[PDB]
Amino acid sequence: AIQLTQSPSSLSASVGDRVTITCRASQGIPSSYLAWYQQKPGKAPKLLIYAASTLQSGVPSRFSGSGSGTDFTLTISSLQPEDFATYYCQQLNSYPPAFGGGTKVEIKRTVAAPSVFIFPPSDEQLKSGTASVVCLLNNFYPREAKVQWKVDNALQSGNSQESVTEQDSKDSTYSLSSTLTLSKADYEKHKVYACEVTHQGLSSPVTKSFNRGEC
Amino acid sequence: EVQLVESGGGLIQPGGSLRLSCAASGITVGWNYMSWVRQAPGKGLEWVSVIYPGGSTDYADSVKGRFTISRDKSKNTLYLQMNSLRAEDTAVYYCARDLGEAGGMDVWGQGTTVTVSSASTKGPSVFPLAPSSKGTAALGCLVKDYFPEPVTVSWNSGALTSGVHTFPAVLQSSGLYSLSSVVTVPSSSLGTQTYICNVNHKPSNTKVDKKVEPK
Amino acid sequence: TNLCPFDEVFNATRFASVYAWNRKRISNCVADYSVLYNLAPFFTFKCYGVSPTKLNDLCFTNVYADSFVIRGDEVRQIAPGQTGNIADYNYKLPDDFTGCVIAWNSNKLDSKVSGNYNYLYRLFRKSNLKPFERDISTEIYQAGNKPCNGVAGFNCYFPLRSYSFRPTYGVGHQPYRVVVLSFELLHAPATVCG
Repeated sequence: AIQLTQSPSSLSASVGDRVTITCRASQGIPSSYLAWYQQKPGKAPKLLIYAASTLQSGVPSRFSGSGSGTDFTLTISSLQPEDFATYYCQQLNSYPPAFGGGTKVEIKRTVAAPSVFIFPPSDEQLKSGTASVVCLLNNFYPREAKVQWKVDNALQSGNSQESVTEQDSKDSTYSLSSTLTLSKADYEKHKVYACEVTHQGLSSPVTKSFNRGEC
Repeated sequence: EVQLVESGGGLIQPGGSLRLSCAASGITVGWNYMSWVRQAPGKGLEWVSVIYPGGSTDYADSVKGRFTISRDKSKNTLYLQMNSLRAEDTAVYYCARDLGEAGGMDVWGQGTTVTVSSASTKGPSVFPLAPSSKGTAALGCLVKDYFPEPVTVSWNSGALTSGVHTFPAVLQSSGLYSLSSVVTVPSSSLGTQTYICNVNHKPSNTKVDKKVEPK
Repeated sequence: TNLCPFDEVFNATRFASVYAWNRKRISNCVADYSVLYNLAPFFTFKCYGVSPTKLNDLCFTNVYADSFVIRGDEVRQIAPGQTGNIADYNYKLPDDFTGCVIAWNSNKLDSKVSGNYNYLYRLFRKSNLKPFERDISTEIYQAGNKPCNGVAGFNCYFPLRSYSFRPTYGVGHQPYRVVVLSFELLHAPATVCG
C-alpha cells in the first residue's frame, strides 16, 4: 500500500506569511490522486484541494497545491487569522486510502519561559489510598517542553500523564499540567518529590520540589 | 442546501451494538460512493467503510466481520451497523460523499460520537491544589476519576475568569478520566480572597464546590 | 500448421482501454497455448474450470480473447466472484467462468515520462455490469436531484477518467496488459483444437 508522511509536524507562522506544507508518498502516484483537508478543533474536516492542484469551490485563492510522484505541496500565499488550523493530505481512488498524520499551523510569538509550580497530594486524597502529584507549566512559548519527574532523585517513568491547552487567544502561550500517580504506600516510602522542566526560554532546567510531610 | 446529518452515536459496553445514520440532502446516496471515516480522540483520520453506487461494499481490516454499511434509498439515508464493539472503536464518526479523483470527499457530516467502555458512570472527586507557602501564586482543583466526559469547571461562580487554565482530561488506565483546573492570582490575596472551584458532571448529577485555601 | 491468431492479440502494438475492452473471436484454427509466456516482469496465468497444463489437449466450439489495460492494483479484479471499480463498471467475469486470465506489467510500453493519458476507465455507473457487458456511453453522470443537461458541474460528472502512467510510479499504479480467454462448449463442431 501507500504511506503518506506530512512535514512539518507543526509550524509557527504570523499573519501575512507565505506558508508551505509538504506531503510525501512512499511509492509514487498520479497527481490526480491526492487531496488536502483543513480541520479545526471540534469540527469536521473541510475539503481544500483535490487532484493536487484543483481549488475546491468556495476556498480562498490564497490556497494552492502542487506536486506529482512522491512529493506534494500545499501553499498559503498570505496567512490569515482564520487559516490557523490542522491540515491533512489524503490518497484518492483507493480503498483503504492513506491519510497523512497532519500538520498544525500555529501562531508565532516571542519566547516566554514557563512559570513552574508543584502541588503535593491533598490530605483528603491520601485518606483514600492514592497520591496525585501535579506539576504546572504556565504561559510559555514555544510548545516544546520536557517535564521530568524525580522521586528521591530516581527518574520516574511510566507513571505520569500530561495535557496541554490550546494556544491562548490573548497571548498565544501554552500551559501544561503533568500528574504523577502513586499509591499511598508508595508515596509514604520517599521524601523528595521533584518536577524538572526544560524549555527554550530557560537558561538551564528549572526544578520545583517539596519534601513530603514538611509544610 | 447540501448536507449530511448524522445520528445514532452514544455510550456502549464492549460487545454491544450501535447503528449510525446519515441522512442526506442535495446528493443522492444510492448514486454515490458513500464512505464512513472515524477519528479517535487526539488522533488523525481513519477510513472505515465504503458503499459503491452499484452496491459493492468495502471495509477497513480492523472492522471486517463486525461492521456493515448499508443504505435506504427511499429515505436517502446511509447506515453503519456496528456489532461486537471494542474500546478501540471509540471515535467521532463522519459520513462523507467520495468523488475520488473527480473531487475529494467534498461533503461531510457533522460527526457523531461513539464511546465504547466497560467503565461505570461515576462523578468526580475534587481535590485542592493548594497555593504554595514559599508575587504571583498558583492554585487549582484536581477533578479525578469520573466517567464519561464532559465535566465543566468555573471559579467563584463565574466571577474569576482571568488567568484560569482548565486542562483537557486524560484517560487513566482505569478507564476513568482526570483533569486539572488552575488559576494564577496575586500572592497578597492569599489570606483574604476566597477561591472556590465549581465542578459539574451532568451524567452523574454531580455538583461540587471546593474551597481552595493555603495549607 | 494453421495457428490461431493469438499473435495479434498478445503482441498487439495497441491495447484497448478497459471500458471499451476488445473482443476477438477465435475459431477454425490450431491453438498452441504454450507460446503465451512473453518474459514479462510480472507475468500471471490463471485458469478456471480447466487445467492450464493440459490446455493443448482440449477442443472447444469457439474461443474469445478479450484484451485491455488496467492498473496493477486492479489485476485482482479480473477473476470470478470479484467486485471493485473494474469488475463492477468496466469488465465483469461470470461466477461460473471457464477460461484463463493472462496479465503482465507493461510499464515499458504504456508509460512515458510526462505521462500517458490515453487509457481510460469508467469511474461512475449506477449499477453493476452483467458478465461480458461492454458499456461505452459518455453521458454526464447525475449524482443528485438536478438534471445534468450534458454539462459537467456539481453533482454532474464525466463518467470516464484517464489513467496517468509514468515509469516512476509504484507498481500498483503501473500499467498492466490483460488477455481473457473464454472457452465455449456447444452441441456444435469444435473448431479450436490443440
